[PDB]
Amino acid sequence: SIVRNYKPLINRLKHYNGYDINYISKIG
Amino acid sequence: PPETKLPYPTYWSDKKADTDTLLYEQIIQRDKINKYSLIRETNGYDP
Amino acid sequence: PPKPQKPVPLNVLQDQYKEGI
Repeated sequence: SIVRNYKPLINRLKHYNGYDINYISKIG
Repeated sequence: PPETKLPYPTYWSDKKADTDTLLYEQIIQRDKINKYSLIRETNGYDP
Repeated sequence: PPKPQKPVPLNVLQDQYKEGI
């Protein structure tokens, strides 16, 4: 027998406030 | 023990609600929510 | 026939088993 483990979700922040402001700032 | 796909999320806690099972429910529900909202957060709907 | 059971935190499961699983 083997156990099936579900490991919860750990994430790093992708955007700053829903947006990535580096690219937005370039284009702006 | 073959896979069974886990019917409706609160399936477990409806039988002898415990602390660990309730924490598990909360965790999986918020994980689904987070994933879907992130996918819609950056991209958006099909239209 | 090993019927499935409700989930428990991993540490308590691997400790109760006491065998490398």
